[PDB]
Amino acid sequence: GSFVEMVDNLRGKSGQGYYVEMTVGSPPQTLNILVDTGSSNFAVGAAPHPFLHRYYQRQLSSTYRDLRKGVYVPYTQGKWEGELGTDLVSIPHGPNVTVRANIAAITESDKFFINGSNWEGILGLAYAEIARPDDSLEPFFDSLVKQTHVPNLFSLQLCGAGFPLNQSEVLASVGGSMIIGGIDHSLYTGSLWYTPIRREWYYEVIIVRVEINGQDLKMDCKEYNYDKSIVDSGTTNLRLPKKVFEAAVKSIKAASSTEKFPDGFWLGEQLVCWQAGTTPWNIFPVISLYLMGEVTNQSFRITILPQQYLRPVEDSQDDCYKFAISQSSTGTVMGAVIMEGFYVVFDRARKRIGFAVSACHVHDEFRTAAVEGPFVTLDMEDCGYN
Ligand SMILES: CN1C(=N)N[C@@]2(c3cc(-c4cccc(C#N)c4)cs3)CN(C(=O)c3ccccc3)C[C@H]2C1=O
Repeated sequence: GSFVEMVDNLRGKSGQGYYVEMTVGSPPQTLNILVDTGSSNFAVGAAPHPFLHRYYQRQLSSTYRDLRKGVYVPYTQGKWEGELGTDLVSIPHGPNVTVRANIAAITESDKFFINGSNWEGILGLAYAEIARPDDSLEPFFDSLVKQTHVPNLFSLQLCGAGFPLNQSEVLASVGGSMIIGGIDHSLYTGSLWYTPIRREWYYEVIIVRVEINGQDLKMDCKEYNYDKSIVDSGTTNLRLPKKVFEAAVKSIKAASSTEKFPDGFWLGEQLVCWQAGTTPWNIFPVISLYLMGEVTNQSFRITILPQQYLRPVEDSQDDCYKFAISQSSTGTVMGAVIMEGFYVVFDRARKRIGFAVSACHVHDEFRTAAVEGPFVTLDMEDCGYN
């Protein structure tokens, strides 16, 4: 229904991620926490760092419990190393509950913390399977559901501004909403359409068809989910497997052919600028992703605009952007590019993910983002990779 206490509780932008305010310890220590559906650890800065304005101080918390166990989390972009423990955790603009959760106290990190970001930790919302060191470390959401009456579901509305936000603006602006234990009807328009969670590790989904301006990409559907397709709030871009990316970029260049862009723009490296208010949105195509439906032989589609896939950046009074669709060697990643177009319901209780047109998506007077169905699709289980 309505969860007014949790509506507008996020801040940030796609390129830097979105964070929620949380408290750790007794007396409560306030920290800004990155919302990450692509990882399963709750981990906070717990030692001084040049990019941290604050950090978790275990010796000042009376409820802190040392697990006497190390935790190492190397990833593609960087790494962090810490010490496992437990403490009492709350979400001020969240449910009115206090939970004892696992905390990875970060003591050493490489390329993890970001200069100028207003976050000090990460909230891994995915399943116990991918948690580090192993699945025995109960993720935050599992502890919250086990210890309280909070329904096993969360929903995210990530709000892209559609223009650059400076440091004071990104601090004063509402970046979106994280609704813990419910679906807020004010954050979306139209219907919610659900896709099954294929397996509970990452939030894995199955893409069954891809269109660029209604034109079928015409690849074997396994290619779209090779080696997996996941919904990840901790990824800025829409990331596509190498073969899909090459086919998508060729189609997008063909649809936008009235204007020639250098190779560096398509690589996500170079920005493209237009005179204030003159971005030619109409020359760029819409992108539709068809997802497996809940009903046998049934699919639905989510459609995004270049206002989602052209990430706004500051250069001048020019309107500048980076191409936010990139190659992946780890399958499809429906990051902030997708997320910003839609209100996304992570229905863990019914092993499904919901999509509806976001009330905060950026569009123009001619086109809007869309969630439509049903469509008749066959051999959909065959689209999943093994
Ligand atoms: C994409 N992606 C992600 N979803 N989560 C991680 C990080 C995201 C960011 C980060 C920082 C600022 C902004 C944004 C944004 N947008 C993201 C830093 S680290 C954490 N991680 C695991 O812990 C893990 C480890 C092993 C296995 C699975 C997950 C995998 C990392 C990753 O590569």
